Amino acid sequence: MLGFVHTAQRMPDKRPAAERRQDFAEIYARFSDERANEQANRCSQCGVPFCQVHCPVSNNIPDWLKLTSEGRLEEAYEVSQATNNFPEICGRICPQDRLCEGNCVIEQSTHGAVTIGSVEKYINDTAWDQGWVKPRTPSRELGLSVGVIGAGPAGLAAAEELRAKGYEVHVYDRYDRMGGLLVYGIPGFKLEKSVVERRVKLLADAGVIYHPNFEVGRDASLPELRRKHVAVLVATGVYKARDIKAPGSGLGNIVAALDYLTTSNKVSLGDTVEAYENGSLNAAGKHVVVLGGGDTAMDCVRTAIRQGATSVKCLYRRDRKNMPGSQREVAHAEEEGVEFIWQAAPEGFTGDTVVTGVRAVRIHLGVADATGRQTPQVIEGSEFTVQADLVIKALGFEPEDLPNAFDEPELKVTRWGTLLVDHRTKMTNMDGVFAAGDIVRGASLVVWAIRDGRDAAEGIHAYAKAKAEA
Amino acid sequence: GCEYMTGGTAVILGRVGDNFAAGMTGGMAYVYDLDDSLPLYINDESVIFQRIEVGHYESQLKHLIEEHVTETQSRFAAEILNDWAREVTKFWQVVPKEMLNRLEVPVHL
Ligand SMILES: Cc1cc2nc3c(=O)[nH]c(=O)nc-3n(C[C@H](O)[C@H](O)[C@H](O)COP(=O)(O)OP(=O)(O)OC[C@H]3O[C@@H](n4cnc5c(N)ncnc54)[C@H](O)[C@@H]3O)c2cc1C
Ligand code: SF4
Ligand code: SF4
Repeated sequence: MLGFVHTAQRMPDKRPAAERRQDFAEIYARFSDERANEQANRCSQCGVPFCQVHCPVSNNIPDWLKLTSEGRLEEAYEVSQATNNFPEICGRICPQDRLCEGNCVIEQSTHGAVTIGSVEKYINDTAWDQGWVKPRTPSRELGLSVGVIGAGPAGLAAAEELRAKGYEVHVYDRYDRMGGLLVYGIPGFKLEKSVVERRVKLLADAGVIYHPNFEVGRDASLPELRRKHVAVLVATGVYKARDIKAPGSGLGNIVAALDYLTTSNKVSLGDTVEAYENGSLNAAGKHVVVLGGGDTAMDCVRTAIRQGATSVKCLYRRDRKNMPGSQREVAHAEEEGVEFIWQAAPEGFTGDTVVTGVRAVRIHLGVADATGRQTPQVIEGSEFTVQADLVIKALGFEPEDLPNAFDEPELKVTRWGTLLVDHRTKMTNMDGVFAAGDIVRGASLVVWAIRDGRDAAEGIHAYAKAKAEA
Repeated sequence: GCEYMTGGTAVILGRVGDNFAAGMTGGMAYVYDLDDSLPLYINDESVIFQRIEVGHYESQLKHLIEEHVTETQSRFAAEILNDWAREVTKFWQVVPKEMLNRLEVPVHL
């Protein structure tokens, strides 16, 4: 069942940029059945599977690969979901060209990578489409109160696992629509809002109680939370911003990326807010500039070209190769009709309380030293002005203030602002308080949150039983 | 340095000593100066120091430094090579006063 000698790799589908630039629908239609039999057969069932080592959740890929190559989709779906929760979204969001589909031995031999992500997506959609899906209710419910702060992917995964373990968990978050920033941060252009509501419905079906539209920083305090429950898991996530203080900043028509994204995509999907027409977050057909090079900037320029017609540019200080996002994303963006500027940084915001333009310079990167860093140096040779009326300050995130501000004068964090947890138990400095998600590691991916959530749930169960032993 | 040299090529990166190229007869040299302090050191009896203008000698020096950085894995030579367009103008070319008319390639425009 090796196959890859003769058959050639081919992605499922790709809608051209003619109709894609207008709608918010997906770009990838689902995968065909004969294509399923053909492309799943393409793998080599490589001994010592590198695809498993590099996968952050470490799920048994070649097993269901061979299965789908032979059929038998029931046990295939079973063995696929036995190890990784949230299979559809994790499969569709993973930057596979660098995590799992970037190390398949067939790809190192330049033959092409096995389309593992599409196989995961397809095997998890067909399985749901024919009712082979059920919640996980615990038999002989033990009965204990546990709380989770933050309904991100990590919190939801830990909640599902603990509900399967035999506990009673409560979900605290700040938004009305549960499901982490998946329903607010991630754009629908890359992840439609059906799978998330489906999975959160399945969660609620298992017997989990939600505490929607709360503010644990204001509505209550961590001592009260711990007194109400037996163990608490803080997964509040990161939501702060890093801005610049260039000459002429802080004036009108500048804004962060997260708010513009969430409102002008998700709340316009719901048709409720007025800032889409009241605020400047609209289709100003003149120009748009976006600072930063992370995936936030990529999704920002994507949704900017989607929402109305404009001419957009992007400014980034590093080079194309050190960009953290997926190179398929920048390829799609260039196909949509965006313009990129490499190795440049903004120095001034010229305007009259309204942004008229941006004054920027060009930098150069020397040769990397022993540690692997390439120091940047300004050139001064070409400092140019770029015309636009709105700039988007997408410069990443950083831990908010957690110890002092949120709840606890007794909470240990490092110089980064993030707190510390044990590599074995994932228990914080304070007893009964565990951590997981992106708070401990910083801005990371979804599957990392999933792995941390699973480990945190296991450690929570262990510690709870050990404490109840007395 | 290069005292009484007669033929070949000598590429030098960095500061030079005193009385450089004293009694030079034939050949050609290149020097990577950084502060225009070369005229206070070189001996101008029978040699002349100028700048590179012809693409042929530029390509020759480029290939020499490329092979050098390929050989010894030196990071400083790589830092020079990556900034070739900017750092090409700092190089001084030292040519004897005897090959002004005998060179196959015209050294002067
Ligand atoms: C392809 C791709 C694209 C990505 N795009 C983006 C992007 O555009 N933007 C981005 O930010 N990340 C992006 N990421 C990163 C990813 O979304 C996050 O790293 C990950 O979702 C972190 O989730 P989490 O479980 O740590 O919880 P988070 O998603 O970090 O959020 C934690 C939860 O706590 C809630 N919460 C926040 N404050 C409080 C509070 N005070 N009290 C109680 N609850 C609170 C939040 O509402 C949220 O539900 C992307 C990742 C990938 C792979
Ligand atoms: S990812 Fe590589 S090693 Fe794993 S099954 Fe596919 S071809 Fe074989
Ligand atoms: S999507 Fe995630 S779980 Fe699936 S193969 Fe890629 S890295 Fe592994």
